[PDB]
Amino acid sequence: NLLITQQIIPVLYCMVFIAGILLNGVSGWIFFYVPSSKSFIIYLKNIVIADFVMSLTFPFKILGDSGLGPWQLNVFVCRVSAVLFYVNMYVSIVFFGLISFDRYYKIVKPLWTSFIQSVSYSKLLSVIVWMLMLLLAVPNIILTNQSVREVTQIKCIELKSELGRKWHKASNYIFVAIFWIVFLLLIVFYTAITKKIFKSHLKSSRNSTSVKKKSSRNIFSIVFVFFVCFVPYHIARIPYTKSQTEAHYSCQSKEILRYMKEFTLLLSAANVCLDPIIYFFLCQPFREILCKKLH
Amino acid sequence: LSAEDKAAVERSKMIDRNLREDGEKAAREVKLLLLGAGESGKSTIVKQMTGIVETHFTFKDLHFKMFDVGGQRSERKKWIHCFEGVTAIIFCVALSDYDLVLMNRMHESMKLFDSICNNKWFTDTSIILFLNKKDLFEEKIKKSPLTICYPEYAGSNTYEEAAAYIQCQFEDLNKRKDTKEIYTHFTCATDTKNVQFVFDAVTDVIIKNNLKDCGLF
Amino acid sequence: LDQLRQEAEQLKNQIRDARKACADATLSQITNNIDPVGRIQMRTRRTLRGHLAKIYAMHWGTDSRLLVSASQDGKLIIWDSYTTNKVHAIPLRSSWVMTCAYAPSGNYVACGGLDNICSIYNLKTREGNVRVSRELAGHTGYLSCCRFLDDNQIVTSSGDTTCALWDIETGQQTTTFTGHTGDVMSLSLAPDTRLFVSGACDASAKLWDVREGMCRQTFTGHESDINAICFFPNGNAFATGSDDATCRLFDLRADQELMTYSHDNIICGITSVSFSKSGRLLLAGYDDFNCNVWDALKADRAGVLAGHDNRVSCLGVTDDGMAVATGSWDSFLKIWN
Amino acid sequence: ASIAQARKLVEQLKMEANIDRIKVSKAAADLMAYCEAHAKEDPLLTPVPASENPFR
Ligand SMILES: NC(=O)C1=CN([C@@H]2O[C@H](COP(=O)(O)OP(=O)(O)OC[C@H]3O[C@@H](n4cnc5c(N)ncnc54)[C@H](O)[C@@H]3O)[C@@H](O)[C@H]2O)C=CC1
Repeated sequence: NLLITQQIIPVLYCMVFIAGILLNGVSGWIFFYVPSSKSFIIYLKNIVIADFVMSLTFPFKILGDSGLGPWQLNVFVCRVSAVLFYVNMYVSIVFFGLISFDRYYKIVKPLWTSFIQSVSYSKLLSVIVWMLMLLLAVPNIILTNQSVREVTQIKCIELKSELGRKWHKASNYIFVAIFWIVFLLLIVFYTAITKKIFKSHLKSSRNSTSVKKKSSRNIFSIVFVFFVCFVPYHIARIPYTKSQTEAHYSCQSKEILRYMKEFTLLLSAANVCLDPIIYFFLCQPFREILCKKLH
Repeated sequence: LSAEDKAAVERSKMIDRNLREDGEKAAREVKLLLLGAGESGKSTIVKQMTGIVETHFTFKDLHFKMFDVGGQRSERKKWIHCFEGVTAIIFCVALSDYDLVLMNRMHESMKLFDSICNNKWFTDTSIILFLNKKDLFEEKIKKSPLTICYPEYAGSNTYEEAAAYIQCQFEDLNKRKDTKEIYTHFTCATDTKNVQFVFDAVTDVIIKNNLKDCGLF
Repeated sequence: LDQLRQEAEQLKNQIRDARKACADATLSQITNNIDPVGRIQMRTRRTLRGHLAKIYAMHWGTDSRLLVSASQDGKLIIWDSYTTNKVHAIPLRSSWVMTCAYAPSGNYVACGGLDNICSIYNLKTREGNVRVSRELAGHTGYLSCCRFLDDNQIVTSSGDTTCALWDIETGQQTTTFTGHTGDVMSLSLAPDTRLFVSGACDASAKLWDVREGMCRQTFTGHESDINAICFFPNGNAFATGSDDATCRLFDLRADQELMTYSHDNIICGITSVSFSKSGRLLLAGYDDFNCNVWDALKADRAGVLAGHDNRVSCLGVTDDGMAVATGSWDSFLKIWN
Repeated sequence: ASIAQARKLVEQLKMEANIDRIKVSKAAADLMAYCEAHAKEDPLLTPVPASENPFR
């Protein structure tokens, strides 16, 4: 409409932008002092970086979606800000998966004994994950530098070449499949961790009941936030990408799909705000350093 | 780098690898600080499982190092912090010592338990409380009433009631019941379930510590 | 009994009267005229990493380059401080060591702790591997400090309220010092190695003649256990850090406390004490995760060495005074210039 | 036991009582003079040039 994606969606983006940038800037301030003694802290550091980059991309959305200085704001949001936001979102998703796998490996102590699994050298795998995500995302900014056919109607795929459009469809499908692989792995690993927590701690005492309840609440919060933020987006990202790169088959579903995609992407972006309260806060060294500095 | 400098860097890297391997091996070990009084059954527990007595034993694929600091006879405050990162503390209390005196022996045992449990270095360290000599305590509870140790005791003068009362009195000394757990076992002579109890307690402690290290508890 | 106690009280009163008589002025007013040292801005040049548990002791080499450190993980690491390289890594039979020493010749390293034994390791073995050369049996209490006095004798203090000079070749206590009432927590050998001061848990420091074996002087004033002690470079004075938040500088010739180094903002105890090469700076490690560099002459806090995430358990200064190495409970050694 | 310890403590106090103590002013002056003499040779009082610094 006119008061949904221009007068409301930008406002919610501004709210999530502030409530994410403040927390993630404080978290980046704290995490520079927190040593990387374990892979969990390394992944939390990378997640802080990704969330800060997403929060930095948010003002471009807010403004360009609401209003243009030149049309350069809108074509730039198509070109630069959106690609960085998406690559950082999927970096955050795969790092959530990596955190899930290390939690499974530590708590469960699986049958992968005699195999190294994921112990140490997590900086290298974090770097190769960033490199794979950027290898997927760079063509989506280099190939989208086409002229603007209509100044006021600027669809992000109209600014894209034949190879550009082919790789846009390929990257979306690949990223949706990557998210679903990470989501299945995360569900499996957290189910296994919850099963490991279910055993033991049979004392009906304050400590045992407290540790079971808190661990289960944290796991349920992690899985629920992951679901609510990302599953609505990626169960509707494939149809929306089909709608973008579409032979003529629709008239108005191309609009309800875009509203659905924008709202589900806002849901996924809300994780920049919901991330410190479920991931960083429970980190013992991070909380200790914050309590030492923030008092 | 020169040949000597290259060799020195290679030697340092070999030392680094050896240190990493040693630390990986040591992080899998369960550290158990053993504490108690003179009348406590620490010796019997050690036998069934100069300054510090170190006992290494493997149970159910877990390697335990139990460190007995008895006989140190020095100020605990100057070296107890050396056990700050200990996995668990096994505190032994002789039940039959309720009627004995050095001040009652069990009162001194309670004072030591409260000092160990409520000091700064063991805020979150779990305590396995062994209540030894349950057979002798049951034999002697029929003649010496528990009132001489706990004048406020009002329950029946039976073994079960008195044992539960003593265990509750020791557990009430915990000032961090929300964070620290006290595992109480009634050890005695010819008891083969003590090491299994320690294994279960340290398994619970290890799961808690893993959850904490994962940012999950 | 009563008569002996009365005589002891009279002797203590006479000692206090003599001390008050010889205290005509104070160190603070004599050093009030001299210019302040300013602000110490020492920076971390090296970070020796590789220890995996709390570091309890360190000791510089007489070459001011090699540096031994002891960790609770049962490791005694000899570092090349210039290049950060690890020259040696000795696996200790007991992981509960709380002290370590470096021989002035550099041929041996001492360690010890809760096992009540001082282990002397030979670094210059012909086989190329470091092996323990001696184990000193004695000290029915935990051994808290050891200081090499040449390559054949060593002074070690323990938690049985006694110190001992051992002959390493024979392994037997040549001399025993049995004046302290509380656990002796620190040692310091004079530059001539003819006297040494020991601070104990009885809030007392004692000066012992190594050759005579008797206590020369006793120094009081601290309100809690003395954890660290160090001679002035002149050897005519020493500094003590204790469980209260104050250091104290005592003088042997005056037999009195010259200076106190305390601050209201400091409430934690003091773990390590060392002087700079000139003795103008007094470096003390604290429980508040820092090191304070005081103007030893002016008692002013000249600077703060910060960068240890846990308690600074030990610190030392090189023989040439180029650097200061501080180990901490965070398993890290930091070298500062 | 107690009598022997008390006698030993009395003897030690007597030995530590009859010693030659110099004035605090003289000892403090000597300490200050030692600090002043070695001020130029202390690398921590004044920063050594990075060329001569082995920890640069
Ligand atoms: N997984 C993915 O989908 C990835 C996509 N990219 C690239 O990022 C770019 C973004 O593509 P899409 O978001 O699918 O295109 P789109 O048509 O959904 O919108 C493009 C971007 O511009 C903004 N925008 C433009 N017009 C808007 C309007 N009327 N209302 C609200 N927002 C508006 C949106 O916030 C969006 O981020 C694409 O060029 C794509 O190649 C890059 C990496 C991964």
